[PDB]
Amino acid sequence: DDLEAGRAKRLADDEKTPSLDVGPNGRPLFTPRDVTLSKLSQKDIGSYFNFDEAALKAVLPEGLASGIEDEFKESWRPALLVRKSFLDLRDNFRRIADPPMGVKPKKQIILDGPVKSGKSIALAMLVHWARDEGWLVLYAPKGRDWTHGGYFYKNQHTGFWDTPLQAESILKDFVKFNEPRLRELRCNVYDPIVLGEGAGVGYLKGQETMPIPEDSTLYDLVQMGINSTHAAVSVVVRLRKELSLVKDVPVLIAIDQYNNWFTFSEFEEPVTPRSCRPIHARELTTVNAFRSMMHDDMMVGAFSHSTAVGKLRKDLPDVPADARQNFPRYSLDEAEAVCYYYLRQRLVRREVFSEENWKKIYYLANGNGAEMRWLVPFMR
Amino acid sequence: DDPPGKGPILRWQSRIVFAPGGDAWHPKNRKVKLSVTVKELGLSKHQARRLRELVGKRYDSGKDELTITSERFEHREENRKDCLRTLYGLIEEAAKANKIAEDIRTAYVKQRLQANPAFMQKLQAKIMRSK
Amino acid sequence: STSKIKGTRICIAIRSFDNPEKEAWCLPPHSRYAAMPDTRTLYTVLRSPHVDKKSREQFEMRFKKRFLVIKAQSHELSNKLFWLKRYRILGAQYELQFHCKTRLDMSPVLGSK
Amino acid sequence: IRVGNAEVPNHKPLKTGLQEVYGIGRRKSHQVLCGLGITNKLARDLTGKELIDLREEVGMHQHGDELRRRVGSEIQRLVEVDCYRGSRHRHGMPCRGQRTKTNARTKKGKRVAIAGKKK
Amino acid sequence: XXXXXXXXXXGGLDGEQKLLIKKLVNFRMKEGKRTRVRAIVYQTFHRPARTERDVIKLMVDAVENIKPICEVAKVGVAGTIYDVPGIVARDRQQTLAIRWILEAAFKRRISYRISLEKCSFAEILDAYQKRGSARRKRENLHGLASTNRSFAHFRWW
Amino acid sequence: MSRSVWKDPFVDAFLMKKKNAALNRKIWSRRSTILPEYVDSAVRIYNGKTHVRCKITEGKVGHKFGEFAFTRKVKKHA
Amino acid sequence: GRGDSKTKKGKRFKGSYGNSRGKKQKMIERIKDKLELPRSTPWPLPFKLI
Amino acid sequence: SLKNLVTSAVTVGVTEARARIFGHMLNPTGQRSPHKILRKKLFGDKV
Amino acid sequence: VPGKGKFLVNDKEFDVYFPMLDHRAALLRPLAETKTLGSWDINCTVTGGGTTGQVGAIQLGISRALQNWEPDMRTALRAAGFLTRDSRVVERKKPGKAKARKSFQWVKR
RNA sequence: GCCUUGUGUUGCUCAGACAUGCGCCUAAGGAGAACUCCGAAACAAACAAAAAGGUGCGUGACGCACUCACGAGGGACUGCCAGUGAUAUACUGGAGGAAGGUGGGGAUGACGUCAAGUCCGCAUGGCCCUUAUGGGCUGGGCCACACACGUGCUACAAUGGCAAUUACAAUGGGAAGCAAGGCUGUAAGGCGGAGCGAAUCCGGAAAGAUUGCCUCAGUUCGGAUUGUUCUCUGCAACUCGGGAACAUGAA
Ligand SMILES: Nc1ncnc2c1ncn2[C@@H]1O[C@H](COP(=O)(O)OP(=O)(O)OP(=O)(O)O)[C@@H](O)[C@H]1O
Ligand SMILES: [K+]
Ligand SMILES: [Mg+2]
Ligand SMILES: [Mg+2]
Ligand SMILES: [Mg+2]
Ligand SMILES: [Mg+2]
Ligand SMILES: [Mg+2]
Ligand SMILES: [Mg+2]
Ligand SMILES: [Mg+2]
Ligand SMILES: [Mg+2]
Ligand SMILES: [Mg+2]
Ligand SMILES: [Mg+2]
Ligand SMILES: [Mg+2]
Ligand SMILES: [Mg+2]
Ligand SMILES: [Mg+2]
Ligand SMILES: [Mg+2]
Ligand SMILES: [Mg+2]
Ligand SMILES: [Mg+2]
Ligand SMILES: [Mg+2]
Repeated sequence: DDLEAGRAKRLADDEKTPSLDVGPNGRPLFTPRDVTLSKLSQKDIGSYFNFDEAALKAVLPEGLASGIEDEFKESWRPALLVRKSFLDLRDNFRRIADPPMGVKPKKQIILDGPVKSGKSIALAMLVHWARDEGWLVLYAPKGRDWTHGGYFYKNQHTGFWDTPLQAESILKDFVKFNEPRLRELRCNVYDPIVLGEGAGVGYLKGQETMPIPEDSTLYDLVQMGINSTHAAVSVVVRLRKELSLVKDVPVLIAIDQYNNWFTFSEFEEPVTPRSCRPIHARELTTVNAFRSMMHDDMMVGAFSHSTAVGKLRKDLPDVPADARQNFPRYSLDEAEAVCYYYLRQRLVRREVFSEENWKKIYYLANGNGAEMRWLVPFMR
Repeated sequence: DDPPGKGPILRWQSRIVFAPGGDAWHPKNRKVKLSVTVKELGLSKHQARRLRELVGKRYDSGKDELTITSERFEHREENRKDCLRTLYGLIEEAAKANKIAEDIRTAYVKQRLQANPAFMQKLQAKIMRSK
Repeated sequence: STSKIKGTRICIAIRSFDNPEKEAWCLPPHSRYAAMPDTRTLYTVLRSPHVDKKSREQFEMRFKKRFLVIKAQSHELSNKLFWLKRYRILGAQYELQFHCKTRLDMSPVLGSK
Repeated sequence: IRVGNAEVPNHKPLKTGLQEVYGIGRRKSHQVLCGLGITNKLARDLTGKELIDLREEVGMHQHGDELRRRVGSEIQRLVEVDCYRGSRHRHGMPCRGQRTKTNARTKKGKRVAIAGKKK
Repeated sequence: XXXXXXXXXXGGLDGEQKLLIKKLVNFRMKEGKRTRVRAIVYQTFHRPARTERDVIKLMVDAVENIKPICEVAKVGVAGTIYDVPGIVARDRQQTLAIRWILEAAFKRRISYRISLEKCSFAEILDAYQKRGSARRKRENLHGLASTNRSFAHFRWW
Repeated sequence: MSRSVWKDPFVDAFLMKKKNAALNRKIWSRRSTILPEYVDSAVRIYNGKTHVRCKITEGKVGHKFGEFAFTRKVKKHA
Repeated sequence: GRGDSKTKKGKRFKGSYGNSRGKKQKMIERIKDKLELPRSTPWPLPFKLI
Repeated sequence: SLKNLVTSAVTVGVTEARARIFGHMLNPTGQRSPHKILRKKLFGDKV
Repeated sequence: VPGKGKFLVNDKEFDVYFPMLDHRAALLRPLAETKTLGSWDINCTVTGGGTTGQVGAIQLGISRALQNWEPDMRTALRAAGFLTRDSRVVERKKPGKAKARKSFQWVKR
C-alpha cells in the first residue's frame, strides 16, 4: 500500500508555495482566510471554502453527510465549492429571519432536483451558517433512520405507533450540540407527560404521568426523555410543541431524505391471522409530529433520489403547493472550477488536461457531481 | 352539413356484412352505436354530474361525447330502439338532480336559521299569536 | 384538402385472400383509399403418416384488408344502398358502414329540463 | 432458549432462529415477530417480557411434539382404515399418483439395489 | 467497440490497448452478462487511477511480463505420445497471459474470500514485479518446452 | 352460512332414491361418497374383475366407495 | 429456485398466482395506499407522478 | 361546507337506477349465481 | 437544432433514460468524433427493441442528421463507421432443431 | 437489410401556431370622479350562464412533414482501378456505397440403394371370422415396479438468493370468447360487466439498473416427499387432473 505515498508526498510539497492556487482564467482558487460563511459575496461564486475537519465535526456533531464524506475521501482536502444556489437560499432565510431597513421569501422550502446534485451538501452548509449565527437548529441528516429499525408499539390513546429507540436518538443528537441554549430556555406548557410503552420492557407499573416541575427547562425535559425509555416519544412530541413558541432565538428544522416520510415504513402490522398489513410513515408518532409544513416555523426538507422511494404526487399532502424548489446541476463555469480544483488536488495528470478533455467528461456526466468525480481520473 | 329542423343532433353507426354463399346472418349485423354531445342538451351542472356518475366510461371528456352501444337484441332496428330508449331514460334520470340540490340547500339554510337568537323570537311570537 | 371525411358517409371494408388491386375494375368509386396490415396464421404438419417427427411442412393462411371512403349526402343514401346491395367483387367480402345524423326530439323530457 | 419444544440458537437472528420449532416456517415466523412488534434482533438480547410474549404468541399455533404426534396418528389411522393411500403408506410407495416405473427413489431408496440379475 | 464505450469515448488508445481491454472484459463473461464484470474491471482500473500513473500502460507492462513465447502440444507417433514444442503467435500470447491472470485472480478470490477487485489488482500489481502464480505458470510452460526440445522435428503444423 | 364446502358430495342416483336398502347388494359405482347414514352395512364393490366385500364402518365415512377395493394386484418379482 | 412453488420464480414457472406473486390488483392497492388515497379512486390516477 | 355536500348528495341513488336503465343484474353480497352460466350461448346446434 | 447542449429522449432527460454510463458514451461518440460537442439541442423519440438496440438506433439517427446538417463531415463519420446500418437481426427457429442452429442431442447407439 | 413513387383510417400528428372540454386546490357581493366609488346587507353563500389564479387529463381545426401499413419499382453486376497469372477462366487488395464477391436466412431435394417405415390415417389383391375376431353399456387397464437405457426440466449458489423502487419488445390469440374500473377473500377463487367478431377494445415481459438484508454454512442454497384446509372444469377428480394456503424440508 505504498501507492498513495507519492501522491501524499507531492501534496505535502505543493502547500509550501502559494503560486499554484490558481483556477479558471488564473483566478485565485480559494477564499481569503478572513472570510466566514455569513459574509459570502457575489464575487465568491466559483471559489472553494476551506474548512477544518475537527471544526466541521464540532459544528455538525450529528454526523457528516454521505456526499460530503464522499467528496472528502476523494479530494483529500476539507474544502467545498461555493455556489449561487446556496447563496440565494441563505439570502432567503436571512430575509425571513430579519427584514432589512419584489421577491417574497419563503419560510418552508422543499429541495427537489436531479439525483446527485448536492442537496445534502447545500443543506449542510446552510445548517453550518445558521449554527454560526447561533440559532436553534434541529438537523436530521438521515431521515431514513426515523422509519427504519427498532421496536414499534401501538399507542393506546391516539392510534399511532411509538418508536422509542429513534425517539431517544433524536434527543441525543439534539442535545449533543444544543445543550447550552436549552439550559437557557424555558418551557411554555406544564402539562404532565403521559407515559408510554417502553422499548421491550412494556408499560411502567405505578407511574402513569411524569409531572413537569415549575422551574423545568427544555434541557430538563429532554434529559427526562433521554433517561426514561417510557417517555421518549411524548418528550419528542412535546419538544416539537415548544419549538414553535420560542421567541428568543430563531429556530430552524432541517430534514434530509424528506421523501422517505411519504411512503411505507419497515414495520408491518398483523390485521388477519394469515395476513399482514404494511404501515405508512404518517402513522408513526415522531413522523406525525414533524412532517406537516402547515405552520409558521422555518423548515427545510431535502428529498433524496439515492434512496429508492419511487414516485410521489406533485401535490404532496400537508405542505404548501408552492413549497417545491429545483436544485440545478452544474453549469459550465462550475464544472470548469471543479475540474481545476481536481487538477490542483492532483486527481488528474498535468500532461493530459485540456479544455476539450474536461468538456468531454462534463458533457458525458451531464453535470453529475459523483459521475464527474469518478470519471476525471480516466481523463486522457 | 347537418340535418333538417332544430334540436340536438344524434350520430348513428351501423354495420351490414355481405357474406357470400346464400347464408346471410353474420354476428356483426346487430350492433348499433349512437353518439351525442352532452352540452347541446343544456343540462345544469348538477344534472351533468349526475349524468356522468350514471354513465361512467360511455362519456368522453375531450369530445363531450356520450356514446351508447347496443348488441343485446337480435335485430338491428331493435338495438337502435334500445339505444334511443336508453338515451331518453338517461336524460330523464339525469334531470332529477335539481330537486335534491334544492332540498339540501333548504336544509342547510334552515339549519343556519335554527341557530340564531334574532330569528327564533320572531318565529316564536308569530307561532304564539296563531298558537 | 386531405383531412379526414367526418359526417354523412359510407365506408367499405373489403377482406380478401388475394390483393384487391389485381382486379381494380370491380371496386366501387370512392373518395379515399387505405390499406390495413396483413395477418398470417401458421400451420406446421408432419410429412409422414407415421414416425418421422423431425420432418415438417409449414403452411400459412394470409388475410388482406382494404378501406374505402365514399362521401354521400342524406338524400342519396337510399339510392346508393340499392346498388351497393348488388355488387360483385372478385374473391372478397365487403362491409358497409353507414354514418348519418338525425335530430333529437326534446318534447317528452323537457318537463324535467 | 427453549421455545416450543426446540432450541433457539442465541447467536442467530430471531427470524431465522424461530424456524427451528416444528410447525413454524418462513411465514409464520414473520407473523409471530410482527405480532411481538419486533423487526429482528439476536436471540440473546431478548428481555423476559418479550420471552413470555413470544411463548404465548407461539402457543397460538399447533407446534412441537403434539403436532408430531398428530401427524403420526393420522398417518396411522389411514393405515388402519386401509384405503388405497394407507396401502401405499404401508408399502412405502408414492401415494399422490406419481410414476413408479423409474422415479420413485425418495420413497423407495438408493439404487444400491442394483442389477436385477437378468436383462 | 461495444466493449468499454466509456474508455472509447475518452479516447486516445491504439488497437492493441483496445484489444487488451476487450479481452480483459469478455474473457470471464458468462451468459452474456457484461455489466458486473465491466463494473469490476472499471473499479480495478480506478484503484490506481486516483493515484496518478497510467493504468493502461501498467496493464500493457503487466501482460508483456506474462506473455509466453513457446508452448507444447501432444503428438502421437507410432502409438506413444510425445510432447512437441512450438512457437506462440502474437494474439495467442496475449490471450494466454490474460487467461492466466484471470484464473489466478479467481483462485485467490476463492482462497482469501475478499473483494474481486482487490484480488485482480493484487495479482496485476504482483505480476508487475516479475513474480506470482501467472509468472510461475509461464516458467512452468517454458520448463515443459525446454525439457522436450529434442523432440522437435516431430512438428506437423 | 356455516358450510365449509359450498358443493354437495356426489352420490349416484340409484342410491339417492333407495338409500340404505340399496346397500346390501353388488355395486358398480366406485365414484359414490360414503355417507354417514351408510354405516353398519355390507357392500360388494366392483374392482374391474370381481366384487370385493367391504363392511362400512365409522372409518370409511367421507371417502369414496372405490378407495377400499383395489384394482391392481401387488406384484412380487422373481 | 424456479422449481420452488412457494417463491415468485416458481409461481411464474407454474404460470399461477398467490401470496408470493400477486395479480395487478396488489400493485394497484399498494400504490393507492402509498400515495395516501382512498381505495375507491379510479385507476389510472388523476394526478401527476413526479 | 356547502360545496362538498352539494357535490356529494347529487350523485346518490344511482346504483339501482343504472341497473334499471341498462338491465343489469345486481348481486350485492356476492353469492354464487347462475347468471354467469345463463349469459352464454347455446352451442348445441353448432355441435 | 443548433443550441447549447440539451438532449431529450422521449420527453425525458437522457441521464434519466439511460442511467448506465456506457449507453450515454455510445450516444455521445458521434458528436465527439466530428468535434461538435456543446453546439446542439437534440430531441428524439425512440421505440421498440431493447436498450442497446435503442442506443444504436439513436446513434445512427444522430449521425444521419449531422450529415444532413452539413455534408462535409461524412469523411469524419465514415471512418468510425457511424453510417452503416447493422443488418444483423434475430434468426428464425428451424423445425427439427432446438434453436436457429442448435440441434437436439444425437443418440448413436 | 437501404432508397424512390403513389395511396393515408382504426396508423403518425415533431416543431411553430389557433381554438376548446372535464376534474381538482385556493379566495371571491351588483351602481353616475380617473369598471374604480360610497351605495345595500347580517348570515355565509358563490348559486342561470358569465367572474380571478395555480394546475391534471385530453379533444378539435390544420396536416400525413416523420414513423408505420399497403401497391408498384430501384439497387450489387467482379460493374471500375492496380497487381499475380496462362491478356481466357480466375485469385489478391482498393475506391464508391446501406450492402462485395453465394449480403444473412428459408423454400427447393437427380439416377437409383436400403424387399427401409406405414394393411392401426386412407384405398386396396389374397386368406380368415360370421349367436362372433361383429355392435352397445358399465367398471378396470394403457399411470403396475427387484432393474437397465434414451430424451428433457430443476439444482448443487456470492458472476448468487430474497424484499422495495424503476426501465425497455416481438410474434400471435379473442363469441363454447378476451374481459378495464369497482366490491369480497391471506390466496387460488367468487360478484358484476367500459369496449370488442377486432391497426379501434382486451393480459404489470423477464433477465437489466438503484437501495437494503443474507456472509460460505447442507445455509434466507435446493424444493423431493408428506399432512391438513380449500378451489376450477365437468354427469363424474379413489385408482387417475390443474391450482391455492399453512406446515413438513430427501438426495
Ligand atoms: N458544492 C459542492 N461542493 C463539492 N461537491 C459537490 C457540491 N455539490 C455537489 N457536489 C458533489 O455531488 C455529489 C453528490 O452530492 P449530494 O449527496 O448532495 O447529492 P444530492 O443532491 O443530495 O442528491 P441525493 O441526496 O439524491 O444523492 C457529492 O459527492 C459531491 O462531490
Ligand atoms: K402410478
Ligand atoms: Mg441525501
Ligand atoms: Mg429458497
Ligand atoms: Mg384486495
Ligand atoms: Mg380488476
Ligand atoms: Mg425475424
Ligand atoms: Mg410521403
Ligand atoms: Mg471493398
Ligand atoms: Mg436450386
Ligand atoms: Mg421388410
Ligand atoms: Mg399391425
Ligand atoms: Mg427426440
Ligand atoms: Mg357491455
Ligand atoms: Mg386477430
Ligand atoms: Mg435483478
Ligand atoms: Mg445489489
Ligand atoms: Mg433451507
Ligand atoms: Mg382435487
